[PDB]
Amino acid sequence: ELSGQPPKFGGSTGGLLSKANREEKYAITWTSASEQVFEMPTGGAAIMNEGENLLYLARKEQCLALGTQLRTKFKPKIQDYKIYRVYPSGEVQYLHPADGVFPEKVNEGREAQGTKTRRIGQNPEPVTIKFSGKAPYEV
Amino acid sequence: SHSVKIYDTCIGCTQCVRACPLDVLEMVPWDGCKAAQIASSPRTEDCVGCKRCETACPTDFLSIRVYLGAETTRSMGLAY
Amino acid sequence: LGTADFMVHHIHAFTIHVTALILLKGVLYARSSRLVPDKANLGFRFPCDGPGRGGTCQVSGWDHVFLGLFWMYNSLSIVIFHFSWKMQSDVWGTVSPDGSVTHVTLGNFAQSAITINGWLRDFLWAQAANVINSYGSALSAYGIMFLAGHFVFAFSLMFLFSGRGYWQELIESIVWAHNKLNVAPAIQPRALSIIQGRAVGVAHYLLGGIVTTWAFFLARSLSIG
Amino acid sequence: PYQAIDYATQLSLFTHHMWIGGFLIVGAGAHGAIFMVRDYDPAKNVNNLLDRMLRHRDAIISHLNWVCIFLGFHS
Amino acid sequence: TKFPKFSQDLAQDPTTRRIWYGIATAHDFETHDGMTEENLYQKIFASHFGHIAIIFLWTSGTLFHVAWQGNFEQWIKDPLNIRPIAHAIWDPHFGEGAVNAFTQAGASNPVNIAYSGVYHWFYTIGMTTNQELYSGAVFLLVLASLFLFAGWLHLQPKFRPSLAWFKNAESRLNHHLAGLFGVSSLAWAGHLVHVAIPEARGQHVGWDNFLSTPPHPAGLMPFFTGNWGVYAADPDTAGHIFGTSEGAGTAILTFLGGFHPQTESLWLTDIAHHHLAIAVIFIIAGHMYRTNWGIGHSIKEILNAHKGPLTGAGHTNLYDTINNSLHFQLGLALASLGVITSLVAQHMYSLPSYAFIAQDHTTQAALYTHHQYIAGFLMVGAFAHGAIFFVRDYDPVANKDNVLARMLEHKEALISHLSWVSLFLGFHTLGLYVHNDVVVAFGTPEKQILIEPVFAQWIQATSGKALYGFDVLLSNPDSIASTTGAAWLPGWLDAINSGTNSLFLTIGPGDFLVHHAIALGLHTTALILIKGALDARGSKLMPDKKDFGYSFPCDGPGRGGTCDISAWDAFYLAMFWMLNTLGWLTFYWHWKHLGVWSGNVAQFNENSTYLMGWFRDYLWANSAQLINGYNPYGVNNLSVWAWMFLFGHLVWATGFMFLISWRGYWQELIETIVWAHERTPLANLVRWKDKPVALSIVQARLVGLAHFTVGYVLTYAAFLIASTAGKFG
Amino acid sequence: DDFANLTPCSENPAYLAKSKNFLNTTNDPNSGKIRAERYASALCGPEGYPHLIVDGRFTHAGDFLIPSILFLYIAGWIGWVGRSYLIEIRESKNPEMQEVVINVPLAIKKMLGGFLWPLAAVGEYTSGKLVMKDSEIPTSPR
Ligand code: CLA
Ligand code: CLA
Ligand code: CLA
Ligand code: CLA
Ligand code: CLA
Ligand SMILES: CC1=C(/C=C/C(C)=C/C=C/C(C)=C\C=C\C=C(C)\C=C\C=C(C)\C=C\C2=C[C@H](C)[C@H](O)CC2(C)C)C(C)(C)C[C@@H](O)C1
Ligand SMILES: CC1=C(/C=C/C(C)=C/C=C/C(C)=C/C=C/C=C(C)/C=C/C=C(C)/C=C/C2=C(C)CCCC2(C)C)C(C)(C)CCC1
Ligand SMILES: CC1=C(C/C=C(\C)CCC[C@H](C)CCC[C@H](C)CCCC(C)C)C(=O)c2ccccc2C1=O
Ligand code: SF4
Ligand code: SF4
Repeated sequence: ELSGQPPKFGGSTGGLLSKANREEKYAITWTSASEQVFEMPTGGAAIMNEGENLLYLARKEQCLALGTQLRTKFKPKIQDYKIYRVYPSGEVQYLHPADGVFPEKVNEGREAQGTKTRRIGQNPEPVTIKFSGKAPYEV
Repeated sequence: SHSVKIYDTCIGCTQCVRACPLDVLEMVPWDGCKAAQIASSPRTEDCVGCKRCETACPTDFLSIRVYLGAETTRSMGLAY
Repeated sequence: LGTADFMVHHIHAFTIHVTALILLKGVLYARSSRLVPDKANLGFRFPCDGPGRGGTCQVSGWDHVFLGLFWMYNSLSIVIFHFSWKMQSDVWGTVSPDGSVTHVTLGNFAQSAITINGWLRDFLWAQAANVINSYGSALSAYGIMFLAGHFVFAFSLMFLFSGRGYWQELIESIVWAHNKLNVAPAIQPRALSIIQGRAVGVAHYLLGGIVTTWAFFLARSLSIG
Repeated sequence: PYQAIDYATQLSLFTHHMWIGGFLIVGAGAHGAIFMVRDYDPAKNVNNLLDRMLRHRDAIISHLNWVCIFLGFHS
Repeated sequence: TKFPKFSQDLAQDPTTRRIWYGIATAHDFETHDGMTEENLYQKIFASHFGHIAIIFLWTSGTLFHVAWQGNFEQWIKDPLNIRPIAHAIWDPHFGEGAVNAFTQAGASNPVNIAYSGVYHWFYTIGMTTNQELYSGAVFLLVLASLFLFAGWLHLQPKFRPSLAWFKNAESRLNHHLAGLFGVSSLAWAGHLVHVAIPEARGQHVGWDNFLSTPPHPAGLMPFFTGNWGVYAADPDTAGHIFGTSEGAGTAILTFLGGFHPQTESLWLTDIAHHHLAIAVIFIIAGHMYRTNWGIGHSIKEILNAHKGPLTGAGHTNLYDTINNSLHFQLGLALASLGVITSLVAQHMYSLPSYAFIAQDHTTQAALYTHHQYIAGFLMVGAFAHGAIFFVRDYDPVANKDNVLARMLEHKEALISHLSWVSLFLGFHTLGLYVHNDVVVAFGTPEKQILIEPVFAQWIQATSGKALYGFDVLLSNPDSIASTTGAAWLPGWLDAINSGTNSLFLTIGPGDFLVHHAIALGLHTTALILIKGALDARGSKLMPDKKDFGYSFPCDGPGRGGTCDISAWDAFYLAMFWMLNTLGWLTFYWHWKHLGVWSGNVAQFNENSTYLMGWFRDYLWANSAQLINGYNPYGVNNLSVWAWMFLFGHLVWATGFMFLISWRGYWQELIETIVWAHERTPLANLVRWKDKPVALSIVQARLVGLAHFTVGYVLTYAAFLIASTAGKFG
Repeated sequence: DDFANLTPCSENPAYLAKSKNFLNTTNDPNSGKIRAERYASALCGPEGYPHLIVDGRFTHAGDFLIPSILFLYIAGWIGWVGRSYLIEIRESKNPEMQEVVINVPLAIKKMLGGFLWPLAAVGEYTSGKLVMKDSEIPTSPR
């Protein structure tokens, strides 16, 4: 399961809401080499524990913003952070990184998705597919 | 959710992937450009439609487009 | 001070608290927010974050300042209007040798300033006679300026109500026109940026409104003895 | 001397300096946000007054919004 | 969630936006889930039935309320001294002063005063008693019921029309020209001859005795034997008194021309011959297109035959384009209807048809303003739905090289030259106005640039006006055109030369300036609409706009920023220019007619050449009574108009909040409010079913434009009605 | 016998009554009198102000024609010198820099040559380099 000590924080009013306990939340875990201070994506600053740190957030964008801050705002670069999605039923779904390799670099084994084999100027006219349930890009 | 489509004018500059804040895009090997890599959108269910990927694309017009469709909680970026 | 003074002072309180709300929200949420968690990385002056998340127009601190300028204008306009009318109605005037005091507007503030129609009729329409009838005299330079104030304000609405895509397309067509005659400029013309469009709109708006009020006040005060 | 007897001078001076003050206050509200975006450093502002500004700001804005709405209505 | 059932994308939205967009896309049958063409056409047919029934119910309600709480029988005894009554007032929120103020027009209770000018219409068409009005209201109720049942019926499976039936242009044109237009006009002429004219000549005729009262002493004999002139002998003399037998003639079809000496309106017999002649012409026109007997033209061959060496393919394949695209037809119909509505206003303020309606100035002004605003709205809608057609139903390959596709070939030239003409008008018109204002303000009003409207005065002379002394065509008695023995000339020349009517009003430099300003406004609004319609397909900034639909927010801040880039946004921008142009038009009309009615044409003539005169002599001057509707000293009958004036001045300003402030600010504020609600005790027991979100960008633009337009219309209507009622009413 | 609704200002009672009180525009005290005598030639309405007629007749050519040629010559001068300067700049390896920092020698040299703009314009139109071909101009997608 998820393991980690929460960072030393005084709390804030910009944290979680009823959505986390009703719909879903997100978690981020990372090993800090040394204790230091980082900016909470919800506002304020928090001291993160040395070793493994675990943090709960409300949106995936907030978790990824925190991950970018960790990767770019500390001289010892934090590269091991993992972002999971936490369901109210207790199931934990691992989100980022998808395969242990950052998406910014090409890794063998990934499958191309959403890729079209034509230029954007070769899309069909709407009048040829009207009264269908599709869109020019979808066909 | 929104639809992110990538066309064959991509040159594997990875700018769209880096500009994505919600980690929707990725890089997959290709053979149509010098970089031998093309962008991919395997996690479009998390996309919000901020168009940063379109803003970062260097090719003429865009090799990547975002069409805003059905709005979900994730797409609308709601924290409540 | 009567009922009207109470109402106007609390109106001032409302306007000031609203302007404070706008500016304080701009300062507090400048770094980030629930909608945008990394706003500070975009900078202080950025137009938007895109149509994602339902639409993220005017989330920067600069846009909060741009919105607070209008509310400051409204609050200060109400303040100066209250001062002018109250001074004319219950303070200024003339003193007869008998000792009686005849005020400029015969003390109509206490009975008219309790309705919006009172402000429209007994203050704006009533006291605008001295500026609209200024033509042919030394005060005509005010009347002209008065109309000038009513113009730029309207002009500003053509920047605040519209967006830059339409103007960019129109500039594309006009560039085609100038290209047909081989007179196209080397410096490619582009429509104003979103931030610049907002700034131009608010600037011309404030200019027009303030010039209108200045001309009205000067033409009124130079004619009440 | 004679400033009160000249109604035009009174009105002009009052309105002019009032507008100047309003513009300056708006500029304060602007450049404060500029500082917050640029020169704010969370490392040196742990659990100080600024941090607790950023940590109960939502209550501030909500209560301020309520008072603004209430004043607007009941005025 | 169930609503909206026609779009599963919206139905799965957790936010309140689903409630908004569901309303917005409700009547857009094309984009509904699982929609076929046949179902689309059948649903449109039923909806059109519904709108027709609604129109009939509205007319019936007008008739019924006028009959019930009006003073129609009292008004006909003195049309020039009694105010018509619209409907009674029942407001528990009223006070004693309002009750005393609104008890007007001789009524015994608070009541309104009608300004739709329907009393004059009912008097002219023949109805004179309350029972007739009641019978008309009941009959219109029955008609609405019949049309509603028809809409239900032609929706059942055994009666749903086929798709081939809908796409039958020739039969529809034949039936709707010979039958809908010609037969209705002929029936109206028969109503005027059989009922309206005898009623106006004193002889009462109704359903009880119209079967035994011949409209003419010689019944059907001269008509069938070719001796038609019998029906034109013995017209109504100049001494005829409307509704009586004093000076009444016996002719039922005349060509008198001009106006009635007493009612200052057109002769009824002239209307009879007019509608009869146009009925004959329409019936002839309705026998043109081939349907089932071999004879008749076919639209496709006519369109494909009119080619040209300069336009390329000419009008080829246009038949399919128009028939297969409902938006093309809607745009054509809207443009035609807007032009016709403008024509109705222009030819109805100057050529009144109803008795004693030219002396009721308030109703004339209201009618002109109303129908002109309707025409402006329709003209905007035509271009909007044409842009929609270009986005959706335009097939480039089918229309290859014809006029439709060739428009997009020189669209840049269109927009360029239209921008040039708009700028050329605006620059040198505002320059002249500002020059006159500055020079007048400097105490030297004699250096004003005053240009005589030479061409318009020449046209007036050619139509017969002899004031300008041009002596051309109908103004020249020696010319052939004035020596043809036309039966209308002696009356028409008498009517136009009189200065007691609006027939070809005298003009001066101010009218020149304001007509050129109106031209500027028309060309600029057309520029916006045309540019949006042509760029809807795509442009340099967005080469693939068609893939993004007709109405989309933007393309993000990238590529330099793309705010207001959709064609919907072009329509949104053009609406403001439409409103401004209508404001200029109506201000000019109202000020000119105020001068005409009061007899003080000199005020307008002197002061309309500089903008300060417009500001002071029209706005400041005529607002004196409006704003005094309710006073610290009392309340008069204009109180409601003052209240609505302020109401419009408020809604107009409220629109600015949506037009200026944009989404992100309100979204963050709503975040804070959501947190506050969720953290408050005794309030967490209640939770929203739909997550509250800020209004979308396009929705915000639409809402701001709606508040803006409502405030604009209400403010101007209140000001116009109050000013005219106080001055003359 | 045209303009029966217009009268010469010389015998217009309103203009004559109001012309003795014309304001002096400049420091010269005779400016009012000069304006009064010069405006007596034109046509006045009942309001006493002069009017202009632009139907095309040469009797009133002073109202619109003479100023029309006067303005058109200057406008053509400005447009031609601007276009020629732009075209010459276009081949200097940095046209934009010379667009913000004006090449004053070349600018004035083109200024002094603009009085022959109609002859230059017709020569350019005949030579075919005044107007570009539609196939050589960028256009937005249809
Ligand atoms: C002592 C006063 C003071 C000082 C020193 C500064 C200093 C600064 N401000 Mg600031 N500001 C002030 C007052 C002040 N401000 C006030 C009162 C306001 C509220 C309106 C602002 C609002 C403000 C914003 C919104 C921004 C700044 C920015 C800046 C920075 C420089 C960029 C800039 O504005 O230059 C460029 C200046 C201009 C382009 C101004 C020229 C155009 C003006 C508006 C025309 C004014 C028209 C005039 C009043 C009437 C003319 C009429 C006409 C017909 C002739 C700099 C740190 C910018 C920043 O972020 O930098 C860090 C920025 O974005 N300021
Ligand atoms: C507190 C303010 C107030 C209120 C509540 C009213 C209320 C009323 N006035 Mg009134 N009035 C007021 C102030 C007020 N007045 C003032 C200050 C003046 C000036 C002195 C007047 C002058 C005045 C006159 C002259 C008349 C009235 C009339 C009326 C009545 C109209 C009946 C009605 O609304 O049904 C009809 C309801 C509507 C038309 C609804 C329109 C508004 C909605 C929002 C539009 C619908 C939008 C949308 C499609 C709704 C969807 C469906 C919905 C169920 C969700 C009503 C009792 C009239 C009357 O008594 O005759 C009946 C009348 O002739 N008033
Ligand atoms: C004689 C046969 C006949 C007649 C009378 C009609 C009549 C009508 N058809 Mg129609 N139709 C016909 C045959 C006929 N059809 C055939 C054969 C077909 C199949 C090919 C169709 C297919 C068809 C379709 C598909 C539709 C219609 C519709 C309509 C209605 C449109 C409303 C309208 O125009 O009235 C109002 C307008 C007028 C009466 C004339 C317009 C006004 C004129 C131009 C100018 C104004 C005159 C005057 C100055 C104004 C009055 C002033 C006064 C108030 C003071 C109308 C009732 C529509 C509908 O749904 O209706 C149910 C529709 O969608 N028709
Ligand atoms: C014959 C008339 C006619 C018809 C049949 C249509 C039909 C259509 N139009 Mg169209 N249109 C028309 C006239 C018409 N239009 C005119 C005159 C204009 C100019 C304003 C437009 C402008 C227009 C635009 C800009 C768009 C359409 C669209 C559409 C399509 C679907 C959306 C829609 O209309 O429903 C939905 C309609 C609404 C939700 C309107 C509700 C707004 C209400 C009526 C405002 C009421 C104000 C308020 C109540 C005032 C209160 C007053 C109180 C305070 C006293 C549909 C095919 C849309 C499209 O492209 O779809 C394909 C679209 O984007 N039309
Ligand atoms: C009074 C307000 C006002 C004014 C003057 C304009 C003026 C203009 N609009 Mg605009 N517009 C307005 C309000 C206004 N708009 C509003 C509220 C809307 C709704 C959003 C629009 C929507 C709109 C659209 C959608 C379009 C326009 C277009 C135009 C141009 C058309 C040319 C024209 O009409 O006259 C000619 C122009 C003028 C007379 C204005 C110039 C006046 C100045 C004073 C000249 C002198 C310059 C001055 C001395 C500079 C001093 C600067 C220094 C002091 C700092 C013009 C620039 C169209 C366009 O671009 O056409 C090419 C166009 O596409 N506007
Ligand atoms: C040459 C030149 C250029 C280019 C110029 C170009 C390309 C011009 C192109 C022009 C075109 C294509 C068309 C022009 C049409 C002109 C028309 C239609 C003129 C109409 C004139 C009328 C209607 C005269 C009207 C009456 C004429 C009469 C004399 C009286 O008054 C009365 C009155 C006003 C009625 C620039 C722009 C590059 C630079 C300029 O400096 C010079
Ligand atoms: C884009 C588009 C569209 C739209 C457009 C529009 C909307 C248009 C409009 C247009 C218009 C709106 C037009 C108008 C026209 C008019 C005219 C053209 C008129 C004419 C007239 C005349 C010619 C007259 C003459 C005369 C006189 C003057 C006097 C004597 C007698 C007579 C009759 C001879 C559509 C949908 C279609 C299609 C698609 C695309
Ligand atoms: C009209 C308009 C434009 C087009 C306007 C442009 C391109 C500005 C053109 C300015 C001209 C070139 C100069 C006028 C202003 C100068 C300051 C004048 C200086 C004068 C002295 C030299 C004497 C936009 O780009 C825009 C963008 C976003 C929202 C609204 C709008 C908008 O409304
Ligand atoms: S930014 Fe554009 S070109 Fe670069 S990798 Fe992404 S899609 Fe390809
Ligand atoms: S409308 Fe303009 S400001 Fe708003 S999201 Fe789109 S590009 Fe950004």
